[PDB]
Amino acid sequence: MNSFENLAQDVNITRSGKTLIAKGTGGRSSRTGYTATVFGANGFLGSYLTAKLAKHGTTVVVPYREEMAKRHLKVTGDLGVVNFLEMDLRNLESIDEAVRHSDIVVNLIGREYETKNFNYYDVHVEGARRIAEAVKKHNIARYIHVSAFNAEIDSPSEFNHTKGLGEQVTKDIVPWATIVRPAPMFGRNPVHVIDVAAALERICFDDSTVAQTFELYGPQKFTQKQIIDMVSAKTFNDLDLTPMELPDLMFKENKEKTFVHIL
Amino acid sequence: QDPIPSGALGQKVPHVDESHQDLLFRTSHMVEDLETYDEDSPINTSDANT
Ligand SMILES: NC(=O)C1=CN([C@@H]2O[C@H](COP(=O)(O)OP(=O)(O)OC[C@H]3O[C@@H](n4cnc5c(N)ncnc54)[C@H](OP(=O)(O)O)[C@@H]3O)[C@@H](O)[C@H]2O)C=CC1
Repeated sequence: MNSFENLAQDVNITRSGKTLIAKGTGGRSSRTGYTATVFGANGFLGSYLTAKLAKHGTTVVVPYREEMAKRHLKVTGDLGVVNFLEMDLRNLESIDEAVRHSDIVVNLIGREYETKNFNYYDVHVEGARRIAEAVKKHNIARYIHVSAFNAEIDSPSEFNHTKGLGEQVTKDIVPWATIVRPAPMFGRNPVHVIDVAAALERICFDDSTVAQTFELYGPQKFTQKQIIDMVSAKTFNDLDLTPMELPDLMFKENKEKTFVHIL
Repeated sequence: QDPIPSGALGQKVPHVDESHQDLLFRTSHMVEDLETYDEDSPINTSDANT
């Protein structure tokens, strides 16, 4: 029968002091006991993330911006596992509401272009300042902020600059938050996306990853010409994972005389 | 039953027996004449269009 390959144990304590006991065997119908809030779970990494997270029965709180991008997240969990409630980055009260009962909480709110509504400064450092100030307000354990590779505090790019700014602000206000920096991602060097989500779930739950910056980069380093010709800190080894190779993933007369043709 | 068949000149011509229609002898390049391996033998058709 399905087992908690998620967990290390059956009775676990969190940092804030709440006691969490896993019920039954691992599987869809069971409950691990953790409550997780995944900001940006409509997106491309968060989909695999709360696929793995709501697989065993952690009550996943999904904050959504649009009502139609969230619908395929209903089938990844049991009755009462995945929970949808709308929020906006602008309205304080919805961020306040979304992290009231969470044990762990992650953001992957990251946008590669400016909108008429949000520049680079608005979604990366300032939204993260906002939601992580709420995390400090409620004393939620295990906050995780996923960032970008090449996140320098001062850089010609504004994206990378503001990713570094978001890292510095969330490290400033919360000391116990963990900030993870993945490589380029190829779901279907670069890292496969199920490997990034596997690494993130193994970040989520254990002790001794606290206040630790992580580099999640794949096995072998590439150039863009090499990639197109193929088409035509702590690493993985902290959390006991081996990332998949990009090349293996990349694919993912007489008889006619004795047949009959005019019938 | 003759040892050397003649060919209207002083030449040797093949005495065409049953043994000339084989898969070895198929697709040997040659003129339309002086050649064996007809495409329609009762041994070559092998009950075609069955
Ligand atoms: N090659 C890559 O993919 C890389 C990505 N990263 C980072 O990892 C994280 C996830 O990766 P990726 O899948 O590519 O990113 P996503 O495609 O998932 O980014 C979109 C998600 O973030 C939400 N988002 C962006 N801005 C806002 C905003 N103002 N308000 C609410 N939601 C917002 C989106 O909301 P909505 O659903 O409405 O669109 C959506 O949920 C990101 O933070 C990214 O910066 C790290 C390095 C490289």
